[PDB]
Amino acid sequence: GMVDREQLVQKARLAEQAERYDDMAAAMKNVTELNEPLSNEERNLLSVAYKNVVGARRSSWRVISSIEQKTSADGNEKKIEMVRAYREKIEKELEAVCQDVLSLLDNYLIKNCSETQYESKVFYLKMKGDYYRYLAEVATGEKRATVVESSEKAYSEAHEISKEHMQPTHPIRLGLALNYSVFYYEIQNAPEQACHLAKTAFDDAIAELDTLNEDSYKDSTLIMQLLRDNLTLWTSDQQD
Amino acid sequence: GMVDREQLVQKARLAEQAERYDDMAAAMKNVTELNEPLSNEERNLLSVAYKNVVGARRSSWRVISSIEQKTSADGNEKKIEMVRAYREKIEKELEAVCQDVLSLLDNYLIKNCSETQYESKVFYLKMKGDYYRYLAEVATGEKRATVVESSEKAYSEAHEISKEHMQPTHPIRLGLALNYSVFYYEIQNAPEQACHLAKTAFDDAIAELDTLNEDSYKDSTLIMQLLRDNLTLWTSD
Amino acid sequence: KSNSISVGEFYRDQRHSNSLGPIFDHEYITSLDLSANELRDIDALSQKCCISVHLEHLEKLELHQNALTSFPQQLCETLKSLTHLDLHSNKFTSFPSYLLKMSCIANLDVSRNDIGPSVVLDPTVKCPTLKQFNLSYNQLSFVPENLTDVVEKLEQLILEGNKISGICSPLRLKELKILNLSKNHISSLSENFLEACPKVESFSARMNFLAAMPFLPPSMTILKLSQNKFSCIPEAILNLPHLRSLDMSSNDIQYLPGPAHWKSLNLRELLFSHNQISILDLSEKAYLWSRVEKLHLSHNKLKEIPPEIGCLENLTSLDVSYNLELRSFPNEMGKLSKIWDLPLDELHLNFDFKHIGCKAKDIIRFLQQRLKKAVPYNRMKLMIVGNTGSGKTTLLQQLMKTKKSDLGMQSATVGIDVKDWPIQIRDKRKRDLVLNVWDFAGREEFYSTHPHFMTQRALYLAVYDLSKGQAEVDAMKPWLFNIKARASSSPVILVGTHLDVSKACMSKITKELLNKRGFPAIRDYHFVNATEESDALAKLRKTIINESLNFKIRDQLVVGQLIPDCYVELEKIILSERKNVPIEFPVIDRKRLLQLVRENQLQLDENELPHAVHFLNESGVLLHFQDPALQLSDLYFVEPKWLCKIMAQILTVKVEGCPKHPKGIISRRDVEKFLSKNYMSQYFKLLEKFQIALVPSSLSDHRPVIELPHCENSEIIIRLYEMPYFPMGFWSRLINRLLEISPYALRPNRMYWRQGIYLNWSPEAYCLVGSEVLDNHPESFLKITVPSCRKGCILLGQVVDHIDSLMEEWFPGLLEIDICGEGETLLKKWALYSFNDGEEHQKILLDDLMKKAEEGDLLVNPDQPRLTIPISQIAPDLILADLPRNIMLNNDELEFEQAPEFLLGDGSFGSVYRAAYEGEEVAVKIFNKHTSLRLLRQELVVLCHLHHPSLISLLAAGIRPRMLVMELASKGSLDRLLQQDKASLTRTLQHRIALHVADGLRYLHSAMIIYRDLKPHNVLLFTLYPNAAIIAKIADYGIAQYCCRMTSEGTPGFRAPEVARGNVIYNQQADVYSFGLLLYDILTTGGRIVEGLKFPNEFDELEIQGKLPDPVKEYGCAPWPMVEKLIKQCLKENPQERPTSAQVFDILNSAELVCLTRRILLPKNVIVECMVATHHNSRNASIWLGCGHTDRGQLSFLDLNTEGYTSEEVADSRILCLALVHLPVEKESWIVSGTQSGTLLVINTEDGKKRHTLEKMTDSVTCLYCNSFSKQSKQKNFLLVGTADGKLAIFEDKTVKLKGAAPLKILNIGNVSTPLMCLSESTNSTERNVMWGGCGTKIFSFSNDFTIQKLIETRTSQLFSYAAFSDSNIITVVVDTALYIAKQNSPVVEVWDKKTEKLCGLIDCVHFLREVMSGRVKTLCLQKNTALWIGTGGGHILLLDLSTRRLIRVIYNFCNSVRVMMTAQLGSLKNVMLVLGYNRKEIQSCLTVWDINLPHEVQNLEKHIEVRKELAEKMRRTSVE
Ligand SMILES: Nc1nc2c(ncn2[C@@H]2O[C@H](COP(=O)(O)OP(=O)(O)O)[C@@H](O)[C@H]2O)c(=O)[nH]1
Repeated sequence: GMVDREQLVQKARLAEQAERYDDMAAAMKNVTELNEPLSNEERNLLSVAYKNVVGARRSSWRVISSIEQKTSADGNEKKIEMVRAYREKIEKELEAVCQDVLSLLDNYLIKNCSETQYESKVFYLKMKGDYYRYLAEVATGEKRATVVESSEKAYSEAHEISKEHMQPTHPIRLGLALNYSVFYYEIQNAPEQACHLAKTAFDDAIAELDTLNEDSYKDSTLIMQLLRDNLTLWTSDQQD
Repeated sequence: GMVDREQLVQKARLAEQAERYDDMAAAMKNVTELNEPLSNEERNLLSVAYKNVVGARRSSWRVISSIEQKTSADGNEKKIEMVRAYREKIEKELEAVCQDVLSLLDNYLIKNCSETQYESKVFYLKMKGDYYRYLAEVATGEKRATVVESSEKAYSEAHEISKEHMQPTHPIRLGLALNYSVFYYEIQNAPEQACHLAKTAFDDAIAELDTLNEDSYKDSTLIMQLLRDNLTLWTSD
Repeated sequence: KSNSISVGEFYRDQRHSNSLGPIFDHEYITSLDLSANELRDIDALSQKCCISVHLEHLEKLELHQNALTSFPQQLCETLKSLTHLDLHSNKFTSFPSYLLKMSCIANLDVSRNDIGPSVVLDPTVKCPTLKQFNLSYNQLSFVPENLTDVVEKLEQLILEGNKISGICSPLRLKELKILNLSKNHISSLSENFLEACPKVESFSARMNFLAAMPFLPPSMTILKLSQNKFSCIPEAILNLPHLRSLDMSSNDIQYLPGPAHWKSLNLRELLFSHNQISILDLSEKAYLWSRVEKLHLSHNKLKEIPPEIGCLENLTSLDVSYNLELRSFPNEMGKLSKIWDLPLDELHLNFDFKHIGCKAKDIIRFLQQRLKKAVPYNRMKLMIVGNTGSGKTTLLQQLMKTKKSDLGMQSATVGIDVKDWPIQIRDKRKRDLVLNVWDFAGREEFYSTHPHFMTQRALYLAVYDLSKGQAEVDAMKPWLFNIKARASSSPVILVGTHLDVSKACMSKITKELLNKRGFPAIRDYHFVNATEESDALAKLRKTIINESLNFKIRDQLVVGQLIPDCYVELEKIILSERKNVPIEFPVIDRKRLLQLVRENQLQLDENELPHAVHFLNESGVLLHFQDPALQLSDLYFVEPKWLCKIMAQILTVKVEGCPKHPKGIISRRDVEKFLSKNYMSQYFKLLEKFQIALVPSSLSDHRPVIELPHCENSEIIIRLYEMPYFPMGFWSRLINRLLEISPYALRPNRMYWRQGIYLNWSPEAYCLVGSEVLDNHPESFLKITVPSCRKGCILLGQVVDHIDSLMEEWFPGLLEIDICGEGETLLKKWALYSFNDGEEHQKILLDDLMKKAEEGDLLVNPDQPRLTIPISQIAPDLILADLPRNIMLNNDELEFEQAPEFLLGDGSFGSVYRAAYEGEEVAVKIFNKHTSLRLLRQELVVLCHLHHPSLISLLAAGIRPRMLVMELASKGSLDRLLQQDKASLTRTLQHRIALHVADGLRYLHSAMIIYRDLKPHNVLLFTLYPNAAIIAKIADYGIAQYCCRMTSEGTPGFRAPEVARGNVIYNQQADVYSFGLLLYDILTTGGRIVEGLKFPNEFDELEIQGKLPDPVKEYGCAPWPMVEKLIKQCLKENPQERPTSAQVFDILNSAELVCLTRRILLPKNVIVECMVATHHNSRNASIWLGCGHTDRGQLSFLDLNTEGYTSEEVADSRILCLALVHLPVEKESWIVSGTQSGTLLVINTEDGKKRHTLEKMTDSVTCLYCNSFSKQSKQKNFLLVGTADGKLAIFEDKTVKLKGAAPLKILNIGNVSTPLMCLSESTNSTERNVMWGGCGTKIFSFSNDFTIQKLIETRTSQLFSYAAFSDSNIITVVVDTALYIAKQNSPVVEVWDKKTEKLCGLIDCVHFLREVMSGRVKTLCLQKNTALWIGTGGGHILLLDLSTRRLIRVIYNFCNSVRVMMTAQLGSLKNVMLVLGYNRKEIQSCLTVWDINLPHEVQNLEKHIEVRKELAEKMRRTSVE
């Protein structure tokens, strides 16, 4: 029955030590509903909790979608019917969680961010683009068009702020670049644009690795090698 | 036969492919409430689904109890009270799941077992013993004693049926032996008894491995590795 | 899925039980063989019984191996055409002399008989027909006296292995070809011995006592004279103008006359081994042996090979091994590339050989490159080695005269810190030797990687740290022991490093204890200060230089070794590249090295690189690892000073947040370290493939307390390995080398104690490879204990083999008996035993050497012999008891005798003998001294679990002495049978032999073992009866010999293109290529081998590429080109493009392949729908086709012996069918035809102009039939015309000549809407050949009356499944016990009855076709009485047995659509059926030819497969139990 902020964040800490992410997500719901700007640690907790809760359902969704695609060839009405119903159930669950997340960012986090809180607004725009991407991953048609437009607008804003005030080796900006490129490659189906953006971010972070502190250095790398893997995967299947 | 069983079992299958364990747990629960004996595939799917849902909670209970013990020395009332509330909440979730599976077992699954259906009754006694020791992991006091008494009774019945009716090398019987041994060591805190039953099951299986079919060979040996591993671990002092 | 990251997740980044883990599973016959039956007498067949008249035409008999005595005179006169009289091992006493009275007899073989002392020939017989008078291995005392006056045409008189002592007759015989006096006791030969034999070519006298040749005739070709007592070769051999080979081994000669004394231009093989030759004169005329190909000079006292040996370019197999004083190969032999074999046994050269290649052809290339330009090489290794800290870095930094020494306090050495420093000596010698200094790691943590870097060519140093004098030197003994263990002949210079600090009496202890007791050759010592330059430093420098220059391992002077200048240039380029390689990743890939060698003007190729890189590795520039297990041959490590520095990083720093693993055990974790300089994990795993690190280094040095289940001193057996000090790289490498030791399941309990394993499976079997130190004994012991149970014996055998292999591989210094002094050998491998069974209170030592010396008995006893202990219970490694118990020797029942050489018959002068075992004849193999006990058990342990029916299977093996027992190949190796018993080959047994070897190859490949050496010399046969279960067998000894000691290069004649070149690694595709070569040879029946024996270099260089000639064109044999397509598939140069063994076996497994003779691809874009065969001209049958590509008619003559297709336009309208009508009179066969215009056209066989069309018939002709009606009491024939109206224009045989033949009986059966399209004839002749034809849909028949006998309707069916399948025009009809009818586009065949006229059966093609994967009936053809064939509209053939079972087999994947279906007979291979299918990719009518003999075979072979599978699955229970 603990309500205050400290008990909430400590409950979130226990949850992340307990591998129970739903309670963590509720705790961050309440912490953000306290309408106070979030520090780095609470922000990280909110991010990881909601990332896990969306990732579980996303894994369930792509598994079920692959099963549906395989079973569609055989053509049995009942199995396709129940598969479609279960996929719709998972889709509704994803839509509920993502709508909660985006309502939270629109109503609480971006609103109380000052004009000088550049990193906070970029980070929030970052997950909002990510979660609109998650919506699009199950959306088709006009709803898909609306969500991709929303995610593109959010991503362009986030990229512009990132360019204007972050230095390129900041891990937040690199993660934004990775998720933007994933959006371009997977949703926009424009691998050239994603490759160009990823290579630009890669070269820019090369430009500054000379004068990076080791604490920031490994933070830069542990995103950089993944970025380079994404580039190599995208550049290994060109026109042949 | 008024509710479509095949739809439920196919839903459970697409769930086990989709790691949605709560949904398979509910579907298995329903199809067993349909009041007809469960096949080996359905029986083991029920087993794995409920084992998974109880095991995630068991792991959560273990980690939170560990942090409780490591933080109680610091003398922080807020920390201790919060961790205590969280661990009691984990325990109450475990108790809900466990009373559910126990009612499902005794009310439905054991009741409709014929006298000659050795394998099913052995398996269900193994399950009830497993869940009873699961409670013992979180039970204390007189409740702890009552649960371990029930677990010992069910284990004794399962062991007696299996040893009287079927061979040692059957996977269910050696798994029964493994669960009996771990109950003796971890709950009873009687390493000598656990080692004795473990070695008895071991050499009883070895006595007849010569004429084991290759199909059952891995089924026996992949868990015989576990018996020998705990035997090695236990006698290491 | 793309890598998406939550940056929050980015910021965020005990077992205690083991319960149930959800496993949740899921024409008289000629050849009669009477050899195997024990016949004591053959007199039963000599009488006048029912078989006495049939024997007259035998021509072939085998009465060998039985116990006949005194062959009856009646039988030899019974038959008068016998020409292959073969019988040996019969118990006769004297030659009958009555066995030569028949008319024409040759091949008279008596090869083992106990013929009397004299074999005098009765002069009352004058038979010259004898061609082989084989008198092998008799008790003869004198050559048959009446050979001259009785047998005149004798060619092969073989009397080897006899006791003919006195000088023989002048031998007035004129027709000899080959003479053999081998293994006789001869004093000499008379001057008129061979003066009356002007035709001999292969005189061979072996194992005799001869002195000189008595005027050998110029006719000589082959002379074998090894094993004699000489002093020089007499001139009578030296003047033979046609001598081709000369075997002169096992002799005692002194001088070989040079080229100007042989007077021959065709010397090829020169065998002069085991003799005493001092000079090899070649200077006078080097080109005079330009064609010599073989030259063996082994076991001779050769001084040096003259430079003129570069001129005989034909030399192929050179042998100068066992010389022990050669020490040099001239650079001139590098021009002589034809060598494929050059043994290098027991001689030392100016270079190190046999690293991983050196397969006797890279040596030639090395010598040639050295001939190009030879320059001195000056690169030594100075491996400074210390202990925990000494004057190593401080002494090296001042030995190098490094003035700077910027680091005032240099930290501890990590890795080896490889450095190179030049020394230009300011003296007369300009030689500027540069040598690398490797200051190894002092600290004991790194001690498990150093042995990798201790090469036999080095000048080691060790450093005292004299401050702790007389005590620290005791701790340095392990280092010198390791130096001896790694490089026995490597000088060591110990140096003191501390004179400013304080104890100089260390010289006394060094000279007293450390000097020369089991330690390397300490050549000098010094006491330098190692702090500032002084006269001591100058003396140390002078000593180090003087010792480097006088290294002389094997007296060779390594400091000035000679190599090709290409080596120097490549060393220079890699040195230049060293400063241009990324610091973060200095490894160079193979492509980079190739680009580097391309950039400059180097002269090596892709094949000179492997030896170049290894020599340069031996001289410390770049480390490259060519071992296939370490999949890092692509990587090249330039500037190793980085690689060692990185490999040693892990041993110094280990960090864990939580102790998830015990100390010494590390989970697989990656550390980025350098980023983006490509990052590659193969070196990360190399860190484990080095066996460096699970890190055995720093892994629980103290042993855990461990108690055995049974320690009653009787059920356990112990072995001890007392050695002075455990080498550094021993215990970690032993622990990793043990890996897993499998008792012949569940993985054991593995414990990893720094020196110890103790892996166990049960209280029944365990293995404790411990390390304990006994009190009052400074030495270190490796105690190893295992139970006495059988599994324990297997475990002990495997671990003792592994530890001995490790010691033989990495530490040759230890296991080397030092003759100087005494045979201490530094490894006193003890064996502990106890007479008192239990509570013996003492374990008695006994050296393993003396125990293995006690091999004369099986039981070991002490001086008090009443109580005894078995050896096999004390050391199951000496007794071959560790292997499965079914392969014991059991010498009691082994009826064996090594001494006789007539039991040596298996193989020519081979080591495989013949003896009796368990009551049956077996072929025993005697092992020589080359194979050691470890090698032999390594071979037999892998040979003890092959067990495949078409493979030789080990039966017994044992000691006293060392032999091996395998199954006896009664027919011997396949090469002999394909070279002189081709008549036994009859176009079918080739297929069975190929099947059996293909099964063996497939089984071996499934076991991940490839033969790598598969020749007709390796196909051991057992019977020649084709219908046998076990026929062919491939020797499994080749793979054992390959894997035991690593003929891996293979025979040049039968070798894959990728193996002879040696550039690419080998695979199963080489075995596939060799199998295709076997197919080619077995098709040629030894035709290629004969052509290759006289031209070996071309025989190899022609088959090295896929340009083998057409077998049919070059060699006279049956074409059978289907298997030629299989060969071309297996002859492909691309390895992966060749089919795998499983596929070729399966396509061979089909019974249709032997039957399908061939396939003819008729030229592009032609359509044909009709065909007729020719049977009367059975000598050669050509095929006549029609035309469908043109609306007009065009006859298509096609031959079969020439495959020559011709086109001739003959009709204005398309011809639909043809027919052959033959007239016994006038000897001709007219060809009639029918077209859509009704123009019945007749054409002569040999005349293309005598064409006269018959009556123009109103409609389109659909069928033409030639029949057999002899109703006029004479040979008569008619003709039948199938047309589109049912009008039968029946003609006569002889009336077709006249223009417009008058029909006999015009029978209009059908209507305009009911046409006629098919005819057939009765299957039997007792019904006067009732003829059944199909008009429209109903079936109808006549007889000689030519009236409609039946009017059976098929549309009115009471089992209607579909209408049009029965309501359509007929297509085919066959006359048998039942009637099979197929309609147009009808995939269902109807079975009608002749009498009852009912649908007895309804067989659907799809009812079988849909079970294996369009598809409908296209054509039909029935056999005589056995099988039916349905021609599917696709590319599937179904075999229909009309008797009991419908489906026999479906043959698909050969074509795409089957258009025609009819039989024929061709060229003495009568009764062959023909198909013409399509293979669309454009219509290609693939004419394909299939013999019809198989209806028995198609089921007999599968009966040979079902019986094959059962024993391919039955006696695998031996592997289980
Ligand atoms: N004071 C003194 N120190 C010495 C003398 N000889 C060697 N040393 C010390 O020995 C050390 C050499 O380190 P070293 O053994 O080469 O390190 P390692 O290669 O890892 O074994 C230096 O730090 C020197 O100070 C000496 O004569 N006097």
